Amino acid sequence: PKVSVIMTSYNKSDYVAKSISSILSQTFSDFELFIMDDNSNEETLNVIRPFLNDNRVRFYQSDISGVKERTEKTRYAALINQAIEMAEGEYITYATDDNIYMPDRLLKMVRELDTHPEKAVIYSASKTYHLNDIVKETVRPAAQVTWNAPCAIDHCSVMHRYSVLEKVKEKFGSYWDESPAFYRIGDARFFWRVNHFYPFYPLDEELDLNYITNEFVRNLPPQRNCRELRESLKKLGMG
Ligand SMILES: Cc1cn([C@H]2C[C@H](O)[C@@H](COP(=O)(O)OP(=O)(O)O)O2)c(=O)[nH]c1=O
Ligand SMILES: [Mg+2]
Ligand SMILES: [Mg+2]
Repeated sequence: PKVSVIMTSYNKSDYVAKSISSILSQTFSDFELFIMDDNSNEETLNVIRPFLNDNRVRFYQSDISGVKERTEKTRYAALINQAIEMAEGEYITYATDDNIYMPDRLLKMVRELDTHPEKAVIYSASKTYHLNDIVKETVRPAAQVTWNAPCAIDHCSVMHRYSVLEKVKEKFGSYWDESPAFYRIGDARFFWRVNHFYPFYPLDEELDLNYITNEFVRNLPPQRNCRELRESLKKLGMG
């Protein structure tokens, strides 16, 4: 397939079907969908079950269990890295179990990369709907080419060439960073690595949406943050 879509899943039984269905109904159909479930509860697994009948879906479930294992690494990064190693697509893209793809997301993003060989990473605008019906509507625009993506661009808003992964792994030893010090902002850290080599090209359309209204947290290491990443890129001076 042209595109590999990598989705991570963990215990969002009330949202995951909408997410998966939004991917499977894309107008561009030439993709494989990795559903990397991190050993979710019964309810979640049962909502995911019927989707496994679509031949484009590649389902993998970890054996992760307990607070030690859940905090040993940034789980979704470990899962993404695993998917990346099995991927066949020329273009890579990400999804989560509570994010919805708009129907023409893949078509448009594929077309942008097919049409501009000079662009290696692209990003779209993203929208969030607040519920309480709708009360608030937020949009994260994509108006400029950026060498400083961390914390300005989300997980589910990007698509890139497989070749980018090559570069990143050559310099850093892995694709995404599994260190649990980057648990809250794993996508930002991956973007930080990419931004050592590639800028992010905008596609000014809203192509993904989010709907919104402890022993785990207490067992992570101290969490590094955005400023730290952004400041480090600002240095460097790639743009
Ligand atoms: C906590 C956890 C999350 N995940 C996945 C679920 C999500 O797809 C992804 C991001 O988690 P999520 O909790 O949705 O992050 P955010 O706070 O930004 O909404 O990580 C795992 O795969 N394993 C885990 O142990
Ligand atoms: Mg979320
Ligand atoms: Mg986030």
